[PDB]
Amino acid sequence: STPIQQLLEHFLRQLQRKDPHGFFAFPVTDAIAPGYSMIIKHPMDFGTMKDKIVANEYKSVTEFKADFKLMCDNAMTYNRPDTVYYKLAKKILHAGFKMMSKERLLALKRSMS
Ligand SMILES: COc1ccc(Br)cc1-c1nc(N)nc2[nH]cnc12
Ligand SMILES: [Br-]
Repeated sequence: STPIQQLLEHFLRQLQRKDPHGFFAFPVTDAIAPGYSMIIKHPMDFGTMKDKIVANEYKSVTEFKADFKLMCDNAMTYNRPDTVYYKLAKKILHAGFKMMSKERLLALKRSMS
């Protein structure tokens, strides 16, 4: 794997630690979540992201972070705010936005000098 793949794997591992029950580990099915495919146009989950890293499909942290954002946004769209899934998505979203912030990335870049 390349350094960018390893960095994204790092971020993904840290984010998945925030989902110990594995609700974001694989695609949400309509059996699990009635009507989901009628509401959510562009599904995403951590497993799909892992596959995209392995398939070398992300060129940048920006592209990875967009998939991560989509995953949380989907959960916060389908599910109401009082639900397990909405609250967990929000928790993960905030963790990821901090982890992959411009300031965090600048700190990493400084150390790569
Ligand atoms: C794969 O998802 C699940 C797995 C097991 C169980 Br029980 C629930 C979900 C799930 N349910 C809903 N309503 N919204 C989600 N957003 C992300 N996960 C989910
Ligand atoms: Br719930």
